[PDB]
Amino acid sequence: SITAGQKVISKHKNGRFYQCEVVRLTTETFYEVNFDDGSFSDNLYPEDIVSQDCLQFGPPAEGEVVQVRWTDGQVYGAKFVASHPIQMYQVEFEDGSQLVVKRDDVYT
Amino acid sequence: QLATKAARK
Repeated sequence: SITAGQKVISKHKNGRFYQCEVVRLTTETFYEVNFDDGSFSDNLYPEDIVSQDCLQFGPPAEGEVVQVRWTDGQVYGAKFVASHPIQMYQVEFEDGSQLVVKRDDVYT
Repeated sequence: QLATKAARK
């Protein structure tokens, strides 16, 4: 795997692959939920949970019924599945532009 | 990026 300062390959905003450098490692927590319509999201922010205060009191229990504010502003019902501590990599390209990406998007 | 959804199974 990857440490900081390392030179890696990742996709640029322009769509092409370039060598870029790894400047920061962050561990970022994403929530996963199963919506009532049979769909799921595993990349929710904790504060997208509106039926409890997760920044302050942590994640709902696994399998708990929650209400989720989605990206159209509207609230949907769901069940909590998991919180994911995910390795993030802030990468810098030759032109000074930075992205924040996860492991499957960075290449050794 | 914003959260996204998809069908499972």
